Amino acid sequence: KYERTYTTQANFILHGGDYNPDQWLDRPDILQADLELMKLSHTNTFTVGVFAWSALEPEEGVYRFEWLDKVFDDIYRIGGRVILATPSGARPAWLSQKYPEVLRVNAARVRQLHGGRHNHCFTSSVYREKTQHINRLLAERYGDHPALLMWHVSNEYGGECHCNLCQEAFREWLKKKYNHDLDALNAAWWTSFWSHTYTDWSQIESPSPIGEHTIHGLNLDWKRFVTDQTISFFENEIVPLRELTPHIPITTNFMADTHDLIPFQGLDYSKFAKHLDVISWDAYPAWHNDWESTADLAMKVGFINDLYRSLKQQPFLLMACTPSLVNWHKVNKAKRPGMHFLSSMQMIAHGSDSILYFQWRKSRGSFEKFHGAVVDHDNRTDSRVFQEVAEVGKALKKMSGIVGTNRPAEVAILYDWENNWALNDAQGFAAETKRYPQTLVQHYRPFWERDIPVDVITKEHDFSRYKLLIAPMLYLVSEETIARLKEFVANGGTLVMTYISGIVDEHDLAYLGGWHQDLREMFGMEPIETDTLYPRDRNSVHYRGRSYELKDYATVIKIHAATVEGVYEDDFYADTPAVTSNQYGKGQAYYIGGRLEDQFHRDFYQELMEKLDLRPVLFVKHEKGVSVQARQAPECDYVFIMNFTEEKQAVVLEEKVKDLFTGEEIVGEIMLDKYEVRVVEKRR
Amino acid sequence: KHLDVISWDAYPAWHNDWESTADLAMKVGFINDLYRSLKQQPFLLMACTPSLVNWHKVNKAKRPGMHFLSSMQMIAHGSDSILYFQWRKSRGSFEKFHGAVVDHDNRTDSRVFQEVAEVGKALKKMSGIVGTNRPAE
Amino acid sequence: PKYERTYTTQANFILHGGDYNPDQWLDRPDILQADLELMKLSHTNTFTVGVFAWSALEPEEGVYRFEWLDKVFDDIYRIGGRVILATPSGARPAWLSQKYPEVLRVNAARVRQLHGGRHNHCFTSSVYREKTQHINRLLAERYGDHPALLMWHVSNEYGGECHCNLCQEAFREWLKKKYNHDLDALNAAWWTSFWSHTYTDWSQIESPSPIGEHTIHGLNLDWKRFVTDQTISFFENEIVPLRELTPHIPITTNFMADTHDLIPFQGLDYSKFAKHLDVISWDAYPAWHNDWESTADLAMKVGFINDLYRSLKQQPFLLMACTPSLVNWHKVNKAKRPGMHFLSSMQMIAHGSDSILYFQWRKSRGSFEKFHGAVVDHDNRTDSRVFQEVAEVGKALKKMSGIVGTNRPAEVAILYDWENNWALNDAQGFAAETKRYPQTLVQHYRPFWERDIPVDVITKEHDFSRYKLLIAPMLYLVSEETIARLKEFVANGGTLVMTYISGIVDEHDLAYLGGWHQDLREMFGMEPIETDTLYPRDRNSVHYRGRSYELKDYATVIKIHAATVEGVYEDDFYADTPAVTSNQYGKGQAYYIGGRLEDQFHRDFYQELMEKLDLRPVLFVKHEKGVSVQARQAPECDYVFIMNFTEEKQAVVLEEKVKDLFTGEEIVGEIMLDKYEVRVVEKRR
Ligand SMILES: [Zn+2]
Ligand SMILES: [Zn+2]
Repeated sequence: KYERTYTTQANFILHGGDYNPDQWLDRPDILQADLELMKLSHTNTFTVGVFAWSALEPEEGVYRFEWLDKVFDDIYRIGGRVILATPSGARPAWLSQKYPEVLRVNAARVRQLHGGRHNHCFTSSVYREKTQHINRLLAERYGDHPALLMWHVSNEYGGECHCNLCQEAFREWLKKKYNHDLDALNAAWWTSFWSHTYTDWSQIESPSPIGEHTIHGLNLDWKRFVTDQTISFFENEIVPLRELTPHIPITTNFMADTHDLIPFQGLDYSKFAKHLDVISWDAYPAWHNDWESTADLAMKVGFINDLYRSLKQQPFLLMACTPSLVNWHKVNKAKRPGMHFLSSMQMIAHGSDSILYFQWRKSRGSFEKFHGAVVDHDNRTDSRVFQEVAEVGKALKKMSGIVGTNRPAEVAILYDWENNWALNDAQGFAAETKRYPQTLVQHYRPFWERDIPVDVITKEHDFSRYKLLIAPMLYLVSEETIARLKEFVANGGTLVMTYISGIVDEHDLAYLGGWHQDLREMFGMEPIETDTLYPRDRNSVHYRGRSYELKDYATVIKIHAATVEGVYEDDFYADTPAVTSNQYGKGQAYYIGGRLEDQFHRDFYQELMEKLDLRPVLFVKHEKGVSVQARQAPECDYVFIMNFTEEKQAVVLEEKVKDLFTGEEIVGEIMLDKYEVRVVEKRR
Repeated sequence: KHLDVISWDAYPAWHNDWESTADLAMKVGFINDLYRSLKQQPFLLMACTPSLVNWHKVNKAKRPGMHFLSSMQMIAHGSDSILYFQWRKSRGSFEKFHGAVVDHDNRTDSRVFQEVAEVGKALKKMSGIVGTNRPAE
Repeated sequence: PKYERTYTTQANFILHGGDYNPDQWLDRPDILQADLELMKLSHTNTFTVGVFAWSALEPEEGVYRFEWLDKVFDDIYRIGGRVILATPSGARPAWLSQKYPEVLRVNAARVRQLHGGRHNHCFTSSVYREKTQHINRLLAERYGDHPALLMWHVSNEYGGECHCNLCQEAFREWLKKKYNHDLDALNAAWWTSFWSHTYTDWSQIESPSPIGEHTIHGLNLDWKRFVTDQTISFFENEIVPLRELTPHIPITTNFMADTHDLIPFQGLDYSKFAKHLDVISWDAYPAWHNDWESTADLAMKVGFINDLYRSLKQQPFLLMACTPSLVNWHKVNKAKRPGMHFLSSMQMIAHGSDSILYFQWRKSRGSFEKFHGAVVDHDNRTDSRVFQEVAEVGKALKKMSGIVGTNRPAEVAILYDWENNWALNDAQGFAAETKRYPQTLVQHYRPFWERDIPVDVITKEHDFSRYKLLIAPMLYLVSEETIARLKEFVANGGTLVMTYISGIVDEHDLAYLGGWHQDLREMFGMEPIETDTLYPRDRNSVHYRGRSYELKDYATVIKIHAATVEGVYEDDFYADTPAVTSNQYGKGQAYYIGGRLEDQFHRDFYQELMEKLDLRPVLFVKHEKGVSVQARQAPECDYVFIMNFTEEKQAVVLEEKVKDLFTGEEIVGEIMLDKYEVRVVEKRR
């Protein structure tokens, strides 16, 4: 057990990031300086060619690979490695001008002009041909270069196209999904409503603000198609990569939504993950903002990490972050001294085998010229950003034992992108209080405050290995998923569900005749009414001797065999069941009918931590704001003690451990400065 | 002037947090007094929800007793009908969560159904009100 | 040449009147006859005619109706009035749009507009440039030698842009000229290597768009430059027959302030347009009596804009439009209180205007601006408090002919740059809502306005040498040439003040590399190494002159060389590090302010400079805050305006004995000012 599983051939933590010398070809002095600064900053891995298509192919069929040949050799000579990217992220101007079909058509059916990035038509045969060919040339030339470590396919896949080519592709997709049965499609989408019944496949179109946007089934299936065809585009990209370089691992960088650090909503990453070799993503938390504590934000980062790592049974790769500040936030505030080191260590602690940045060197002009990078316009090593990057680099060098290490969890939180889509599109409840990913984080809080390892999983992930499965607001759920949940509980698993779960099937079709028999058996109860509240509306639930504030949502509950653990205290359903528990088979099922304050989640899950013996990898006594995360090797535990507060923090090491950096045995109480991290080692 | 009878659909945001129930009730009365006065006759409530709607910012359902209250108010201001959208909740698409007499669970046990029954039971005793007007000074 | 008068027109009096639209009342002889009578009673003598009269002049193509305008000319002339004749390109007739669709605009999203509104023509269209020049020539032929003609009013409030195919190719030609047909130089200037945007043919380049390219700053900046240049080109085409047939009739076009907080108009580089005009004119509509600022604060903002537009040509300017009561297009259209109109009118004169002109003379009966303020309301009454206060202004103006042509030299200058405003606003960085570049300049303007010290708000085309003190806040974009000029300015004895987020970028929005420009580093004896952008709730403070001042929005980590540390931060990770510095360079001095501090810092900091450089008002008058004292200077005397921009009575002390301009009595000592009361005062030299 605890066997190491490696994502790449590297036996060291990758350090570096996006490199962009194709912007500096007129400046050989800068290019030479780059190599020296890479040594000084202790960076070793660099992602090259993300937006270099116009530099590789300035005219159609005219190729310039020489500058890239030199970059490969130079990086390798200083002991570095290259993550080679496919350039599909931004088409050259000559391509858009000559082949207009690569330009997107938005939902309002407006054809776009050339500009920006990440905005190609995902159906266009021309762009599929062009991207695959340039990928083939790259694979042919650099495929066996010793510096090549990894493929970085495209850049931040996202967006939709509604052109005629995509409409036809969408129609063929629908024909396959519904086995050419128009009756089945009409039944699934309930198109009898508002006389929307389709009588020919040619009538079906993608959703539009100037067309049809009132059919949930259509909206949901469209999002599914967008994901499938994006993946299709990706598969077309990697055809020569698989042929010519089967041994080189393939990834594409995932995102978080531009807001609240919730999972990217544009693409079903759970489906995407199965086509990748390793998971990678770009993190840009708004550190030092004035609407939440540093700890709250860190908790959100930990949540996303626990989601993206759990997509595979292996470490992930932080493909991008900023060493200081970004350019596109409302308030572009830079990391305070110590914060970069702290955030980097957190990334490692949650399972990253890399600390990669955007950028290496700041672009001199254009949109992201003020985005953070290792090297500022001043070209100085004197910068506090450069110095802390170097500090991270030196730390990472001493942490090669952590590479490949996993970190098993007994607690799982179930997240579903299709559920997120359906719930967001649903007409009902309250639009601004749905907050499905945020609600999951609320159930993630007590475990993060208790340093208990959590996996945030999706439905194709195995449930059997976990003692505790939490599935808040599973509004959309299939009979197959339900059956697997029933099996999970019956075999001894503990399941927690909440208000607005199992309302709808995979077609956003409402379950009829009360709630599904399985869920009713498992939970020993059933919901009969969802009460949506106004911002000033309040209620409370009395549970284990305490009344907890309720907001936004409440559920009227019909009890069968379940035990009533909590009751409402106000409104017309006062003194009726609010929290339930039910023994089912060898396991147990809990239902939380209302959205309650943080303290409820702390106390409720405290009971389960005790009942199920849920413990941290290494117990460290500390106040709130201090996070303790560990990765587990066969011979030892690597534990990160991270102070996400602006205060000194007294923590207590109950067991003797060794500082990974100094080798010093430490035990008992120690003081942590602001943003200070202690990385300790504990032999089994 | 081109219609035989006036009819309208009423969807007041009952139990909101920016005004009293009385204020909202007053506004409902104003609209009723307007649409009734378009002709010299009773009007018809063509649609209202026995519980909630689907398209409000906050879709809060009527509290116990409010539906009976609102229905009686409609009659009082000159409506010779209590008609709902919808009879039975559609299983899918845009208004699958719009209020109806029958929920997705098909139960007469529902408080929505029982109160609709209370209203209809009261309406059967009020046929004398049918056709009556209400002159104003 | 000392304090020599500079006349903008052949008028030896202050112009009073405004936009007159008799073409809306041609079916009303009674109204037109009543106009002249009320004009006399209101003491108005100058009227802008024909601004939107194209359809009245040419109802159908080739069918002209000049008779009504002939009579208006002779009628205004009869009562001793003058005519500011306007070219009608501001609103094309419906037949013109229908017959020549190429004059219609195409917006940024590439949508062709339909006919409607105003000011929305294609500024490239050869047809529209031709038609507009034709009708201008006809006007110049028929009215050029009429004695009532005073000045040309070309078009109306130039603004907006077009993205049609004609404009696209015009933009490409403009780019070829600017970059010497060197596609390499263009790509290098815009840094198009980023996101693989490198252009390989000129045909690939197009104007920015929300559905196209909007992420290339160099393109966005050069596009705005092109919009200005081609607007100017359109203007130059309009005035060809004007220069030819009427070479001695001065030409102007009315400038604007932008919709909110009275900042300079951002649609056009007025610093470039000004050079193509004989005299500067602009339209002022301050939201008087609003509930988010004091009357004094708003008046200060008005003073700033006035000082800016006046300094563009160093001669009196002309208030082309203001409302005698209220406007129609504000969120809250509140009318001026009694006294306020007289007060604001006097403030215009005090800051260099040789005219008080209104929009409009008589209210429109219908359409968009029927509830806009005017001298004559819909009731056609003279009992109106609006009409009577207009008459009060006119009565006062007739006694102020000596002020006509007079200037007001300043020792203090604040540097403003439109292209800097553009590039800074488009930049991805800092905080979008707290950039506030022109508002920041006003904050540095405040201590001098409170001390009645004359200030010129200049642009980089303006000479620097004549000033003792030049303030250049947030000069984010600056060229090598400008830096050199600032260097020489300080070296020769000038005192320069700059702030956070200056000299980051050159005229291509290209970041300077290798730390800060050596010239700036030598001048200031220091260098900025990091800009700290803050959230709304973030706070810091700077210790300076034995006192702490609050800091918001922005701070700057500073590396000291030769400079003297005069202020240090007190919080965060750069606590007890330099925040305010001073440095001697050549005969002069350079100050750097690394943080955005409260108003009281600016008061104290600039008080030091007022003492050190001996900066005094023209005539010192003792008063509390809210009283503004501004002066214009003649060879023989100073005309001093004492204005109460508060809603309470105000005690004021005149030191030197002085002559009241209206009632020629001499006054001295304490004087009591009522609410909104203005005292116009004369001090012989
Ligand atoms: Zn497409
Ligand atoms: Zn055009």
